[PDB]
Amino acid sequence: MTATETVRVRFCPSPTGTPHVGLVRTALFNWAYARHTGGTFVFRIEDTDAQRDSEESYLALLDALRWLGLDWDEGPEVGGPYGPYRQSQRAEIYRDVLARLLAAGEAYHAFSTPEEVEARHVAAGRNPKLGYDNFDRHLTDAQRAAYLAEGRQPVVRLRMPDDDLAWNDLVRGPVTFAAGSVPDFALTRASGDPLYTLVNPCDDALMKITHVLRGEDLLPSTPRQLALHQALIRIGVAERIPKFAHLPTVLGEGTKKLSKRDPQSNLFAHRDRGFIPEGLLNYLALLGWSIADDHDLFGLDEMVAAFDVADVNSSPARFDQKKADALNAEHIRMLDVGDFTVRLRDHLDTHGHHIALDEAAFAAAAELVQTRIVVLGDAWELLKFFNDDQYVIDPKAAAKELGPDGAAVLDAALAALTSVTDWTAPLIEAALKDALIEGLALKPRKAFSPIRVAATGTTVSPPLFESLELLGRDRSMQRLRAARQ
Ligand SMILES: [Cl-]
Repeated sequence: MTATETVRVRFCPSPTGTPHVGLVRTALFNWAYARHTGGTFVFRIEDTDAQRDSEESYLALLDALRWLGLDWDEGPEVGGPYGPYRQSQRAEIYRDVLARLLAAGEAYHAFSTPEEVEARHVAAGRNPKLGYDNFDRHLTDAQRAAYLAEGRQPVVRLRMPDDDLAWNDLVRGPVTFAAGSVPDFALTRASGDPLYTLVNPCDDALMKITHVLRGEDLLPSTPRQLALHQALIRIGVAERIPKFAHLPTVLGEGTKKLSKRDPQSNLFAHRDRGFIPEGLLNYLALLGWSIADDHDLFGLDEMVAAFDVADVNSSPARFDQKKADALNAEHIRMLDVGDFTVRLRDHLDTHGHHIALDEAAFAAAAELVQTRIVVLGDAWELLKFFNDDQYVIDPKAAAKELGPDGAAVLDAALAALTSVTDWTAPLIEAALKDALIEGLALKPRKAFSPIRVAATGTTVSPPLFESLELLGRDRSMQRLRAARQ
């Protein structure tokens, strides 16, 4: 349908707070569409507010993308032809643009106070809650000269065109704002500082962005942006207006956007719990898109191959922790055991949940639990019984399994285990089955539950015999002996 589009897309977050999963969804959609089409992914930091902005947040945005495996073609660290890529560094570019806009009559200096606007609404019998009145379009040279001579500091406003402001949204379809409905808008504050309304569309133009893919909560900015892009083409600064694609807002439990105050929106809360990049990328891909109607499990290469903005839906995109957890668990199970073992060791070690097993033993234990967890952190509760200072016999398990009958099972197993020549899972198994099954004719649940509770503290544990092997003879014997009291 048919030539591949020529694509330059951006991810343009503000460095305020922690990396919001809606915003990371938007990064991924941009990245996937670039990679699908052989296009360029531009990373721009929109840091024009010193009050809210922080270097901690900047570094965390870089870390978020790198951890997720989403590399950028132009942006911080890497550079590129249209830099610098932090807006805090492009002050001189914005001043030039403003100057050019002002000299073409695309933009003008405006001196009204909000109170003078309100008073003009009242005299004309207009709703005084309405906005800017375009009064300053029509200032005489003398009146303009006269405001400056009084020390008025103007703002720069853009002169809106007279026609409709409309585009065909790649996700939302046709959108139109009527001729005259949008007041001439401020591109600066009275200090001269440029506002989002200048810097965002200006850098999209200057960085030659072809497709703007962003959350649909920003849709209302688009007409103002269209106006500015048009002005920038007239003054020879840009060439083409980008296409726009507005992505479904990521919701929490109701109709409301998932909040930045809500810990579920924090990418790194998921990290800390033990999401892996492959899990979380798969999940975030499902927040407005879908590889197939018959399955939702996929990797990044599969997404790159399949992803087109034409297939983004505008249906409600609700964040569902259960689904995210389920996909993470599938992705965990897809890892090669060596990869998984290294990731799991590092996760536990770096969250002060060291497991008291040597490297090869821990690998063996990791192998045993790869199919039992939804997130890496869950392995602590499953494996901490290897740590003598964490082991505790659950009192309900004890009451049920460590009665006189179970006590009797331990007596037999303990004598069984002394005959085990080498302390390995098969010989442990054989000794205990010889004694408890072949010998005492016990039902397996009856033969083994007391030994599992004794050795692990609980009625559910990793494979019992393997677990006994890794605990070692001395520890296993000690626990079994104590369990009978
Ligand atoms: Cl969102």
